[PDB]
Amino acid sequence: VPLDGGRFATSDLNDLYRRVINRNNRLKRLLDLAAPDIIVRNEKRMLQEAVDALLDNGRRGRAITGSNKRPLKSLADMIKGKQGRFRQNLLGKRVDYSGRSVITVGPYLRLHQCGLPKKMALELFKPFIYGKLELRGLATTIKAAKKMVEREEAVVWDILDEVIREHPVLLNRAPTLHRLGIQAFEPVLIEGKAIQLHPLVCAAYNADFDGDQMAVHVPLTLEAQLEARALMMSTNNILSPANGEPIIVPSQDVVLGLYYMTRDCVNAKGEGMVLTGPKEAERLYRSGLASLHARVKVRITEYEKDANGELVAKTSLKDTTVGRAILWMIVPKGLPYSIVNQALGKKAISKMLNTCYRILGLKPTVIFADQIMYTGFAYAARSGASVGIDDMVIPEKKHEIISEAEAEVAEIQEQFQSGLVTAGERYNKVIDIWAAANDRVSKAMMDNLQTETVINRDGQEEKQVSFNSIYMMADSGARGSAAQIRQLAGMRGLMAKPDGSIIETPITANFREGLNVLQYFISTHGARKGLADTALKTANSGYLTRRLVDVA
Amino acid sequence: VYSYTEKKRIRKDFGKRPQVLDVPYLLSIQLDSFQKFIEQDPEGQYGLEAAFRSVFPIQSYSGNSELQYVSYRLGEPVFDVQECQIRGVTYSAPLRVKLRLVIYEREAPEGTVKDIKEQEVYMGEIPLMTDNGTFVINGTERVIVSQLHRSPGVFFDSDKGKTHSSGKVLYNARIIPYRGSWLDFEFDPKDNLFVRIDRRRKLPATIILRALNYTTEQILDLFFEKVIFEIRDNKLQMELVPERLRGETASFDIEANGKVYVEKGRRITARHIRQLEKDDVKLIEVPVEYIAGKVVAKDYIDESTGELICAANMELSLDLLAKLSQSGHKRIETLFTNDLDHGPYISETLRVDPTNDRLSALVEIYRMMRPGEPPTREAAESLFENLFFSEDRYDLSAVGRMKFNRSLLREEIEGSGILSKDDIIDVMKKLIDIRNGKGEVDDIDHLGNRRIRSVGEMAENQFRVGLVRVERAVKERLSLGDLDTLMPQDMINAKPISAAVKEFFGSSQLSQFMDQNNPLSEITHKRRISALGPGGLTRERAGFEVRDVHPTHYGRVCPIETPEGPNIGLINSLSVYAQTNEYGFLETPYRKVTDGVVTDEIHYLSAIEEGNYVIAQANSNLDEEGHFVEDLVTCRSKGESSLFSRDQVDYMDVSTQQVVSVGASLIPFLEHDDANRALMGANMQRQAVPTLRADKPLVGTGMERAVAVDSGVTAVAKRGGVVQYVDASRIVIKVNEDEMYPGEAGIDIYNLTKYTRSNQNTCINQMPCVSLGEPVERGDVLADGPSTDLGELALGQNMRVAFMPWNGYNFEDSILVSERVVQEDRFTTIHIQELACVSRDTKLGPEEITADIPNVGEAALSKLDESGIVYIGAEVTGGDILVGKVTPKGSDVKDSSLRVPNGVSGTVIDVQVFTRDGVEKDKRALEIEEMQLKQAKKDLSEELQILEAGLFSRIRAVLVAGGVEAEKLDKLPRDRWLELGLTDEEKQNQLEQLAEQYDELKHEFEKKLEAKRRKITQGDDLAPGVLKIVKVYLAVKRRIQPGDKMAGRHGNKGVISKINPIEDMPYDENGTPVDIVLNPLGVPSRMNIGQILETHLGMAAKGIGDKINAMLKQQQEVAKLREFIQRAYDLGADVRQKVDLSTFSDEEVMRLAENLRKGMPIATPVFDGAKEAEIKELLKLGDLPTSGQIRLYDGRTGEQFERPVTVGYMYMLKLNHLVDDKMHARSTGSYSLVTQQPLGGKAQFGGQRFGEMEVWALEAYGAAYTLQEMLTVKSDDVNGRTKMYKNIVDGNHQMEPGMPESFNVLLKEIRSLGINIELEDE
DNA sequence: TCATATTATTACGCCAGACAGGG
DNA sequence: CCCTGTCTGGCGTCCTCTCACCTATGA
RNA sequence: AGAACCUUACCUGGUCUUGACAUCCACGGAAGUUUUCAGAGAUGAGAAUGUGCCUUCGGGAACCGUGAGACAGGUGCUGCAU
Repeated sequence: VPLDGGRFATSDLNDLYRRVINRNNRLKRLLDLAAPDIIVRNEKRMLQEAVDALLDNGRRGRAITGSNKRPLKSLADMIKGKQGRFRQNLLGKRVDYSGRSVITVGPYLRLHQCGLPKKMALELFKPFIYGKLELRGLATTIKAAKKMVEREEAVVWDILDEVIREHPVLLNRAPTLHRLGIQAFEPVLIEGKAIQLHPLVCAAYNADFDGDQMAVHVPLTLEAQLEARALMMSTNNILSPANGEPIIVPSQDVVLGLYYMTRDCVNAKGEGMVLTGPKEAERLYRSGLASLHARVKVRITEYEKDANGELVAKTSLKDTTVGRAILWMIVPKGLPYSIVNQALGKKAISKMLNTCYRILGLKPTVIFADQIMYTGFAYAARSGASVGIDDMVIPEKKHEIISEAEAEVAEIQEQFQSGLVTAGERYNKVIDIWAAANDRVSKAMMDNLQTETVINRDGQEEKQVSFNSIYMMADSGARGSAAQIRQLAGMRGLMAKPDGSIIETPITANFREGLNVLQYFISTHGARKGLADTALKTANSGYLTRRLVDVA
Repeated sequence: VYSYTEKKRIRKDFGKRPQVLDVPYLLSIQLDSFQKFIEQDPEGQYGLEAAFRSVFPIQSYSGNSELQYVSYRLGEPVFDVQECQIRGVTYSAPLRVKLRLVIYEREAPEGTVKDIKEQEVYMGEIPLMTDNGTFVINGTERVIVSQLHRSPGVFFDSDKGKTHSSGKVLYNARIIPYRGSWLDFEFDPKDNLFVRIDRRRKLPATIILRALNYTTEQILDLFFEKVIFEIRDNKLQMELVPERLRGETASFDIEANGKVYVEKGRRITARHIRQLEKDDVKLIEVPVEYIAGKVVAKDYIDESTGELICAANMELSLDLLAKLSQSGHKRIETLFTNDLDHGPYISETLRVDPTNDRLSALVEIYRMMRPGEPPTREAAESLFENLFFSEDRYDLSAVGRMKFNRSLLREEIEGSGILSKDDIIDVMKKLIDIRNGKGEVDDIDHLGNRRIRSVGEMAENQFRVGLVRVERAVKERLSLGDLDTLMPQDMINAKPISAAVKEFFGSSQLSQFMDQNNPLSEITHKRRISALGPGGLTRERAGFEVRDVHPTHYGRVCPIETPEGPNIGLINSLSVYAQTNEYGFLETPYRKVTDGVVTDEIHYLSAIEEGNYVIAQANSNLDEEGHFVEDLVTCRSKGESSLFSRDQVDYMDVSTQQVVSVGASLIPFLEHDDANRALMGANMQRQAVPTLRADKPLVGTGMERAVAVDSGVTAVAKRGGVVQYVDASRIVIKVNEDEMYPGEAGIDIYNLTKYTRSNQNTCINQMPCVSLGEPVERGDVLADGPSTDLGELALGQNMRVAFMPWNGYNFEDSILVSERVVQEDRFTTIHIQELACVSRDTKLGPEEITADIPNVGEAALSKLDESGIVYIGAEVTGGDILVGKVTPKGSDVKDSSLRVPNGVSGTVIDVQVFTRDGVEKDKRALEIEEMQLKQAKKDLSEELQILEAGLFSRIRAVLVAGGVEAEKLDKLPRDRWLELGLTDEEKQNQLEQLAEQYDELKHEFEKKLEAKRRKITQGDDLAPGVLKIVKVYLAVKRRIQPGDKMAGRHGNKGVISKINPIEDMPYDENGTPVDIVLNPLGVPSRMNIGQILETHLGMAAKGIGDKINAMLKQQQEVAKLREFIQRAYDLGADVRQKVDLSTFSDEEVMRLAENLRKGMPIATPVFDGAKEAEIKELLKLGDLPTSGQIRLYDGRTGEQFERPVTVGYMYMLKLNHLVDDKMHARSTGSYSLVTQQPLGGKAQFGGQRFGEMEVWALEAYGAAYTLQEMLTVKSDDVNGRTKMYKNIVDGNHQMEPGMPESFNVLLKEIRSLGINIELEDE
């Protein structure tokens, strides 16, 4: 084929075949003419090398080349390699009725449905719309229907909502590693140009929303619609196939909304009042007469199913909070009240959904996963859980710990000037005292964050776990750990140079205090090594998955 | 004092450390390199003169003619840069070289030549550099990126562990020339020394010594010291210097002087060496078992019989001693082969050597280098004497000789370019010393061992390739030269030089397309140091250590600005203050510290000098004298950050920005961010699109000014003065007299580049930021470019941001945006698309440009004229027609008429047409000809008249010393004017002088306008081949929408999720909604805490802005404004700014306060930024709460959010990953040729590659039918897909699968081998 | 335009697999 | 003849987007 | 839906011939304004004023004059070509 212009961009195999035929014609003419021995030996040898270069180029000494120094691609190089026929056109194919766009959240969704734009929906479903238009009788020939959807008149959007309705689509994030990276949804049409994807499902795709893209595929035939609904639907994938752990675990905002909701404080509005049900618990929270965390005797009716498939009601007064009753309005019947009576971090909400799946089955667990996500988003919005510069509380004991460590390294180096100790024992003693001082700084800040709030109730003071914002983001398990909150308040440890050995002078400044120049440069050693490790680790991880699914 | 656009809006500058060295010109690498390449520099170094003095004078092989050189020159470019980008030509210059051919007679080395000839011949065109550091190669604007490669000169590398699988180290030594053959020495685990040349076969290394005319005895003289056995009274005693016994076991009885020194069994200690030196012990009698393992040094022959006793390098036995003792050779020289220190590596290599003399050594080297073809005396000697020893094919440069003498601890640094005997012998000696223990290896990441190539060096190497090809051509033509009938262009040819230099500037791995969407991105693609390219490492192979940051990067390479992905740490970006060494290394400034007092003199160092000295830290507290206020200070000695004394240091860091680059020193509060998020923040900050309304970062670092000036996107004033401000077309600046030349009266007319296409389809546009009649100074800015605001650098815009979860719409990293952001068009960016249409004559006649578009009805002839082509302007979308361009016979007509692509809208801003000389109808082509024709003359006369007006007044102005008669000077109006005599006393010939000016003005204007019409009157200017050349420039205006990507400066990426109404936003109690809601959960994990301090400090900045907006709106007399502005500019600790505000004339306070009512801009520098107490104190100057947190109500429910939230102003950027460039869908369209599967991409309307892991994921489910239609019906099988399309549109979802076509393609490709693959029984 | 037919750089890192060498 | 360095081949992540550039010769 | 002249296309005489009406060049004159004798009048001969928008000055656009032709003109014929 010619490219855009007036010349033909010729393939490499035409060069190979044209050389074999040029040489073969020369050899026939020389055997006609009775050339001497050395001429026809060179001629047959050039034909041998030409045939051997046509079949598998470069297996002989240095491969032939046309333009410019790059070798030209032979038949065996049309078969082998990453870009042969197996790995590039027979195992993986390019696919019609498919689309691709940037994802975004849309938290109003139920977890069996996803948002799909109107422009992509009218392009992916052109033949179904053509068939629907031809059934009604609005048009006649196929051309008329293609002009109608090329113009996009007022009547094809009702046709589109009547071809969408019960027709699943396969959403697919581009590095699909396990089977939960292709899931089938039902479309809900979107004014917009971005796929709205239900948030819980994101933890299956490893999909954040920092610029990600996903592909949509349409199951055309009827068996494929039934496979998308009965095997690949997103309600059907609620447990990861690698183990027994649920994969529709609530990820980050919703566990903060729950951890702020089901908690307590030693005095609030409506401390120790008594409530006749969870409905008036939410009514007291909404009207402005109690607080979301205020300990209260309620009367809840938990249904324990102790018989053989019969739900027995037991009603009692639990000493609980307001938020635990409001969250009890969403729990299905069979679970006991003690699943919400605690503080509900992330491990606790994961085993809440797991006990709901083991007891009440699939359909209450799907609808209860949605109600968890809705109430987590709503009370995280009502929480106003910001992050400030004052939330990262510096330990008051931090500077004296650093000065005691500086006195200790001064003692060790004064022994080093007088030669009492060895050099390796000096390096070991310095790394040991900076590890001990690091642990003491972490314990100072961790006490100063985990119990900083000290509020009185009707008299003398009484302490409790803190409502500091970074501490709830750490204790809830939403985002953060001990190490990250340690590096934002306490000293950020002893960073290591790329030699593999540690550096004897640590980074005594956290991020709330400023790092100076040398400390940031040592930090950049430690972080450049991590980025290089991930960006080179991913190739071995993918090649390991390939070898494993081809031995299986 | 300040300049006049500095007093417009002076940014509140935190920062305690006084800067001593201002920032160098940020494009100096590119400009200094290319100014070195083209410059007339006598003494030859470096440049084009080095190329001509290497290649010339050419003399042929005794052909008695010798073409020599005189001088070169570069003429004017025929196309200036703008019309060069428009047309598509290179931006080049013709290289006029004077060449002087002299031709000899017979027998004239000394005789005078018989004839000369000389001419200014023309070879090539070299592409000049634009004033901003760019090229224009073929219409497009490209940048050569500076390479980072291994220096020439010896390197002693180890490879300690991986080979031999036994933990035994090797030690190789590579002599890397700048041009020529590579010579490597290397041990092997048998402890033998091996040479290899150009990574070829392995020769035992002493053969190269035997190739340098060294006998075996001379080699053993070099690499071994002699132990002397004297034949004496009995048992052949030994000279013993006591150094040789260090650390060995006493095998025999060590006694002398009648005294037993050391007995057998104990090892010899250094106290025993002191005993032997104090007792003066040299000669001791040895047993016969001591010599029975040693090796002879030189040869010995039996004197009377006349034959050989033993060859050199022969081990000794007792009967050999009975041979040599009875002959009469009294001295025996043995080789001291210490097992600890002085190993016998050369001697065992000589035992491996199959050669004996020089000639067989050269024959074996020639059989190594060029195999098959025979090894004769002349051929092998010419090979080996031109491998390393001739000036043509082997040349360590000056850098190579400096590194080569420095790594061998030589004294000198300048020497000859070739090697010698002594250099190869010294490399072998240092390698042996490293094996013995003394001296150590070199590392390759050490930036003293790592040179930079730049534009001038790379273009000079390519130009030298072209010159050696043209000298082989000149040697060709001259021996076939007949004289005198040729002049020097039948010999020389302009083709190979131009071919080579356009090969490099067009298709190389470093001459690459400029990332141009941003002033930052231009100025940080020009400052780029790539490890890749020719002669360097590759992306997909290496490695771990070359991708990692080494302690010599401090102040030379940015540690944190490197692109994430497949090439991390290969594409390093250069630091802010780092220049380039004379040899090409990276030297960075330091402040010389003689004693306690840190001196303000600067001094540049590279990494092979930074190790020796002790260099302080940038922020170490020194007060009022330079004395370090502590008695101990953190420094770094040899790449090790350690704490040293007050008075030991020799250098200090210059300024605290100097570690990082110009991409990541624009991030305020860098020191509070993590390193990873600073990397992601700088790499995204390169990617910002220019918004429609540029908006001044409230929290900047003060480096915005230098980046926005030094990248040439703003129209910086060349000569200061006032202004005339016609400006609709050009800024016209009248020049003050001190900066103004005596002749060339002169006023500067700046060209503003209005709406045009960038390289990334963004819009580069300049707008004047000075009014009419306003003073400007030299170096001041006049026109704000893209993403600039009054000379600062405004990539994104500053918006009110709340940190809270808001109903899930900002879940992972999403961002929830009000409607006030999209109503104000405060991200509505402008994109420009160039679309070409050509009507080439493929076949069956030429194609045609006519509106008479076929089949298609009264839906073709619409946005066009009666003669075809889009009629300009208009609200064109997708599926429209721009250029009717269709042929007959292609009832056989078709529609190739270039239309508008699917999904885009826009306005036709410009239509260019340099078409096939004929595009015209009956007259538009010549209709506009007269328009431009009359235009030229008009301005030509106008300009003359403009100067004439100024000159006429000037005539009268000077008319005072020679006729001031006001009533006797207003005679003729447009006729003459001055008519008075003068004589002498004072020179008033001024009238005569100005008379010539006007006289020459009119005389030159005619000629100027004479060529104007000549140029005007023309078909059009372009190349041949292509016929119909119609380029149409659309300009889409994209706003913002759910799905775009925004980001701050700290690494906080986001896809804007919901575009809320104004009402539903979280409003504080004052009533203002917040603009953008981010998510707090990103902040504890991604440890980029700097965005919060930017949020609080931007809140304080707009607090001052709201306070000034109240004091100026509710208008107060300027005393209260200058008092509040003075309080705002004093504010807190000891800073550098304060202000001199009472000298702003009671109006420059008000113009400043007009430019501050949107918020007071604050410079928070990079590592010496604003502390937290100053943020709190500035939040107390404004009336804002000290915590940074305001209680916010909810727009939905009207009720307060508990636990007050953070609101502030973050500077958020819109990155050019827009969602309606990514949205794509395909049902059915076109496919490829070879395969039956769909095409790929978006510009090709193609479908999604359902790859391999998705097939494994469908196999993981039970999706057997979904996969079957996913690879047979939807993709490949042609009968299956046509039956499926008809089955769908009938209303029958059922597939008739069949076999994929690409599998039958597989069968024919396998079967086209000798392979019979089939398909068996039914 | 229409047949004529191939030369003057090196700088991955294991990891199997086959091969001449020698105690 | 069983260990053995040494040499030769054969791997090295998926998906996507933007741009430019394409054999010499020749009576 | 209006013939004294005009209208008017008809008759009688007196006259004009690139023309009463247009476009085009060439080159003579700014257009126009006023007034005189002969003649039925058409026309054929005189005296007064003006030079505006712009010129490396071979000159121009409005408005008269002359010659060349290209053309104008025709209420001339065919309503049985329309």
